[PDB]
Amino acid sequence: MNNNELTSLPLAERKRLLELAKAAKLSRQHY
Repeated sequence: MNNNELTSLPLAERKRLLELAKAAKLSRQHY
């Protein structure tokens, strides 16, 4: 049996980049 195949992919991070953008109320390109 296999598991968390989606975590082995980069799409999970592409999703998070947007998530962090909504969270980051200042959306400053800089950190």
